[PDB]
Amino acid sequence: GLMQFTLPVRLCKEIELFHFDIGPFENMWPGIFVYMVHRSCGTSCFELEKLCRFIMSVKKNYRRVPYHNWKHAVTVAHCMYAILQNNHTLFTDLERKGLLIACLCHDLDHRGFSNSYLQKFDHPLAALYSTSTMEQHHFSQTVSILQLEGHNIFSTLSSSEYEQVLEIIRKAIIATDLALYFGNRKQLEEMYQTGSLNLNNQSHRDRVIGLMMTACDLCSVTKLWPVTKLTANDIYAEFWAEGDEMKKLGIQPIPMMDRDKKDEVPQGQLGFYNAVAIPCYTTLTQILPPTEPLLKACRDNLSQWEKVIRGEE
Ligand SMILES: Cc1nc2ccccc2nc1OCc1nc(-c2ccccc2)cn1C
Ligand SMILES: [Mg+2]
Ligand SMILES: [Zn+2]
Repeated sequence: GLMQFTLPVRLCKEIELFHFDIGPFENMWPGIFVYMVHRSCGTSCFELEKLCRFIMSVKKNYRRVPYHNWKHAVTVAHCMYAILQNNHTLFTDLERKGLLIACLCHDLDHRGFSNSYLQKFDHPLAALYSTSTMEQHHFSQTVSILQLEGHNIFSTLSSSEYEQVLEIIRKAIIATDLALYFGNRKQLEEMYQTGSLNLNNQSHRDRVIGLMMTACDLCSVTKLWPVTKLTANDIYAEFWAEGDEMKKLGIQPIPMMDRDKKDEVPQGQLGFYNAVAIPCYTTLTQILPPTEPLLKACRDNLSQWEKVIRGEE
């Protein structure tokens, strides 16, 4: 109870910034996550013995895949932390508890394949969940780990609060299905511009949290250029393995997933930044002004991809 987690000085300072990289030392990621829950939520949000056992069961249920791994989980949660610390007063105590856990859990037991490849492979998970296939699976793995004995971090919630927190996490995890992102931002855009956006409408809050989940999930595009560039190698390593697996089923994969089209990567990032990243962080800054550094960093990395195309790197 009087046992505060601390970090070394450089991390203690850099962790509050949006562009923080959690570093290559795996064994420090749990302490980083616990640090962020204590400062974001409070030291009294979770029984510490339960939290630690939950974190390590979550870690064990991430796979050793090049991108959708334990390190992605902690990164996406760090971004959420930054958003919540920079917009302290706009969020309920249940939202702060739910959303960091949502982020740590959002890709549980990912195999490094898209929803699309699961359906063309005819994976059993595609029979059980017709849309947002992986994302329903991820929420389902979260509930599983919450029901292991000694793992219910939400033990001290009421019957009803428990149900609200599991509902926040469910919607939050579903929202990481990028197919749902496009509609969700268009609606937030129109609601903010017409002046109808209202943060007491629970269905409006839902959309906002959905946008934050996209922002945290894409936060690779808001890092120092060498972090952004090296993360892209891991992202394409999954895409090209999925591309290979499409070819094994006798299907020409889209060029994004075709390793014979490495050459077009810089233009593919340009497309992604203009179609998804910029619009995501633009709409997010409008609704939550202190998130501006995510937009400014995204615009910087776009300019870095333009430089790659021009043969200046
Ligand atoms: C989906 C996607 N998700 C991301 C999540 C985080 C960070 C970067 C991301 N980039 C992405 O996509 C990148 C892309 N490459 C191509 C492409 C590449 C080579 C040849 C032809 C096309 C197209 N598109 C959209
Ligand atoms: Mg996912
Ligand atoms: Zn993710």
